[PDB]
Amino acid sequence: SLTFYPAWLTVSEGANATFTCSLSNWSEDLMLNWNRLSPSNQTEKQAAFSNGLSQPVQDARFQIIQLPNRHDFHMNILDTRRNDSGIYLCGAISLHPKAKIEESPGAELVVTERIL
Repeated sequence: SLTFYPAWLTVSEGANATFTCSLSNWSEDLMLNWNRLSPSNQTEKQAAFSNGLSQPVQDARFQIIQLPNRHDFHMNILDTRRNDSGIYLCGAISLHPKAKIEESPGAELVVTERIL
Protein backbone atom coordinates (compact mmCIF):
# COMPACT_ATOMS: atom_id res chain seq x y z
CA SER A 1 0.00 0.00 0.00
CA LEU A 2 1.10 3.57 -0.69
CA THR A 3 0.22 6.86 0.97
CA PHE A 4 1.16 10.26 -0.40
CA TYR A 5 1.18 13.29 1.92
CA PRO A 6 0.37 16.09 2.44
CA ALA A 7 -3.02 15.59 0.80
CA TRP A 8 -3.04 19.35 0.23
CA LEU A 9 0.07 21.53 0.21
CA THR A 10 0.64 25.17 -0.68
CA VAL A 11 3.97 26.88 -1.33
CA SER A 12 5.00 30.17 -2.90
CA GLU A 13 6.45 30.20 -6.41
CA GLY A 14 10.20 29.71 -6.32
CA ALA A 15 10.11 27.71 -3.12
CA ASN A 16 10.37 23.93 -3.21
CA ALA A 17 7.38 21.69 -2.48
CA THR A 18 7.85 18.36 -0.75
CA PHE A 19 5.51 15.39 -0.69
CA THR A 20 6.19 12.12 1.09
CA CYS A 21 5.41 8.79 -0.55
CA SER A 22 5.35 6.00 2.03
CA LEU A 23 5.48 2.32 1.09
CA SER A 24 4.24 -0.62 3.17
CA ASN A 25 7.00 -2.76 1.64
CA TRP A 26 10.40 -1.99 0.13
CA SER A 27 13.13 -3.80 -1.80
CA GLU A 28 16.42 -2.70 -3.37
CA ASP A 29 15.11 -3.24 -6.90
CA LEU A 30 11.78 -1.50 -6.28
CA MET A 31 10.85 1.12 -8.89
CA LEU A 32 9.33 4.41 -7.72
CA ASN A 33 7.25 6.73 -9.90
CA TRP A 34 6.02 10.27 -9.37
CA ASN A 35 3.01 11.15 -11.52
CA ARG A 36 0.83 14.16 -12.23
CA LEU A 37 -2.70 14.30 -13.60
CA SER A 38 -2.62 16.18 -16.90
CA PRO A 39 -5.21 18.77 -17.97
CA SER A 40 -6.80 15.94 -19.97
CA ASN A 41 -6.96 13.88 -16.77
CA GLN A 42 -4.24 11.42 -17.78
CA THR A 43 -1.47 10.14 -15.53
CA GLU A 44 1.91 11.40 -16.73
CA LYS A 45 5.22 10.37 -15.16
CA GLN A 46 7.27 13.28 -13.80
CA ALA A 47 10.18 11.22 -12.52
CA ALA A 48 11.16 7.69 -11.57
CA PHE A 49 13.48 6.34 -8.90
CA SER A 50 15.44 3.11 -8.96
CA ASN A 51 18.78 1.81 -7.73
CA GLY A 52 19.18 4.96 -5.64
CA LEU A 53 18.88 7.30 -8.62
CA SER A 54 16.18 9.92 -9.21
CA GLN A 55 15.43 10.03 -12.94
CA PRO A 56 13.51 13.05 -14.37
CA VAL A 57 11.36 12.43 -17.43
CA GLN A 58 11.92 15.94 -18.80
CA ASP A 59 11.96 18.30 -15.81
CA ALA A 60 14.88 17.89 -13.41
CA ARG A 61 12.99 19.95 -10.83
CA PHE A 62 11.07 16.79 -9.88
CA GLN A 63 13.36 14.93 -7.49
CA ILE A 64 12.56 11.65 -5.78
CA ILE A 65 14.63 11.31 -2.62
CA GLN A 66 14.83 8.17 -0.51
CA LEU A 67 14.60 8.99 3.18
CA PRO A 68 16.82 7.31 5.81
CA ASN A 69 14.22 4.66 6.72
CA ARG A 70 14.39 3.59 3.07
CA HIS A 71 10.65 2.95 2.68
CA ASP A 72 9.69 6.64 2.67
CA PHE A 73 10.60 9.05 -0.12
CA HIS A 74 10.45 12.79 -0.62
CA MET A 75 8.93 13.81 -3.94
CA ASN A 76 10.65 17.20 -4.01
CA ILE A 77 9.68 19.84 -6.58
CA LEU A 78 12.50 22.35 -6.87
CA ASP A 79 11.87 25.97 -7.87
CA THR A 80 8.09 25.63 -8.14
CA ARG A 81 6.10 27.76 -10.56
CA ARG A 82 2.40 28.56 -10.64
CA ASN A 83 1.60 25.91 -13.24
CA ASP A 84 3.06 23.13 -11.09
CA SER A 85 -0.23 23.57 -9.23
CA GLY A 86 -2.18 20.37 -9.75
CA ILE A 87 -2.81 16.79 -8.67
CA TYR A 88 0.01 14.32 -8.08
CA LEU A 89 0.46 10.78 -6.78
CA CYS A 90 3.23 8.23 -6.47
CA GLY A 91 3.47 4.68 -7.70
CA ALA A 92 5.64 1.70 -6.93
CA ILE A 93 6.65 -1.15 -9.22
CA SER A 94 8.00 -4.36 -7.74
CA LEU A 95 10.62 -5.78 -10.09
CA HIS A 96 11.05 -8.99 -8.10
CA PRO A 97 9.14 -12.30 -7.92
CA LYS A 98 6.46 -10.99 -10.26
CA ALA A 99 5.91 -7.43 -11.48
CA LYS A 100 3.36 -5.72 -9.24
CA ILE A 101 2.27 -2.09 -9.59
CA GLU A 102 0.27 0.08 -7.23
CA GLU A 103 -0.51 3.76 -6.87
CA SER A 104 -1.23 6.00 -3.90
CA PRO A 105 -4.15 8.37 -3.43
CA GLY A 106 -3.64 11.68 -5.20
CA ALA A 107 -2.53 14.85 -3.42
CA GLU A 108 -2.90 18.53 -4.30
CA LEU A 109 -0.25 21.19 -4.70
CA VAL A 110 -1.07 24.88 -4.89
CA VAL A 111 1.76 27.21 -5.86
CA THR A 112 1.00 30.85 -5.04
CA GLU A 113 2.67 34.14 -5.97
CA ARG A 114 6.36 34.64 -5.24
CA ILE A 115 6.93 36.08 -1.78
CA LEU A 116 7.48 39.83 -1.88
